Amino acid sequence: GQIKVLDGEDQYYKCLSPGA
Amino acid sequence: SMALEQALQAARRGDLDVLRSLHAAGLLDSLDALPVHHAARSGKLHCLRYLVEEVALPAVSRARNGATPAHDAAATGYLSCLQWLLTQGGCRVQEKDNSGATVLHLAARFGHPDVVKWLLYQGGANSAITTDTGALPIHYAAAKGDLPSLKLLVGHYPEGVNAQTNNGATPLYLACQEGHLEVTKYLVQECSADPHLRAQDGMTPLHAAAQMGHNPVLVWLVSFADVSFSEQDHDGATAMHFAASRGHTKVLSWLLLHGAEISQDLWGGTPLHDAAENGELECCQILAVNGAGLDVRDHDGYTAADLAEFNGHTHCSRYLRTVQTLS
Repeated sequence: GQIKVLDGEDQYYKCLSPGA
Repeated sequence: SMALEQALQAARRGDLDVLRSLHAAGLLDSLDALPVHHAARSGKLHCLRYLVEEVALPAVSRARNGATPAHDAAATGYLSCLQWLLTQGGCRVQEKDNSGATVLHLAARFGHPDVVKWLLYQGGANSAITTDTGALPIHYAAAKGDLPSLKLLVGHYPEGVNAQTNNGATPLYLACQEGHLEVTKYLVQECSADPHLRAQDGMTPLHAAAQMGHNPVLVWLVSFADVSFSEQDHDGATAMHFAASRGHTKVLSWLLLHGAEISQDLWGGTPLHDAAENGELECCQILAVNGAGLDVRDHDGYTAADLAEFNGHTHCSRYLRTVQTLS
């Protein structure tokens, strides 16, 4: 089976804190 | 583009002095965000206010994905900047980005209980709204593991407790998949979350915990939540299949020590077939020592050593074939 995700691979919100 | 980089950095550092400098010089990115976006990004309320009121930059601009500055402030959790944007600023709390996410989704997605608590009770935010994937704010708080945010969301919108995303995940499924045990206990004990509500592929929250190796969650569920480790997905795969197939020796061993059987799925494959097919040597050995039948054939006629051989896993094949010629 696959893992269930809520969002796509877009990085706009993840790459908003200094975590990218 | 010298102006862009300086404005974005001064806005992000909190440098009011540079901002009023650029501005007075009449100088006021690749994702289409603005300095209002960068101010909101790390809670520089003074720079953000100056950016909108004094320099008249709109605060309703949308980045490529439809993120306005208020979405930015909610994701990063800077409540004071979000308040100013919604009240004085000109942002409206029901605004959606191009994925359907409002500021309350983001606030839940990145775990900021204060931003969530304000949005629900003073902000007018709707907690019944889904993104395009079908996610409620409660789905984000559970997946994030944010139990304070989740608590607020259960109280505000209790019908979300058993709601399913478009691919069938409940908040419990997501908590179990992500290994958040405190959230998992709270949904089951206190909110009567159904633990048998399956995703679209037939997986239960028990399988999600087994698949991702979250033994603490799996143990609680099996012991205290009326879930049996004989649970099966639509292919007859058990928690032990998912653990073996993804190399989770801890889950696999716990299952085997507390009595779970080593069974074939609907296709005749045992958790050893799955371990061998994915080249999980340690799981192959744990299963072999716990008496898995090495010569059991699936519906295609293959033993576990066969599948390991076909998928290039030579140490798995070597081991299983030699353990069998030992007998």
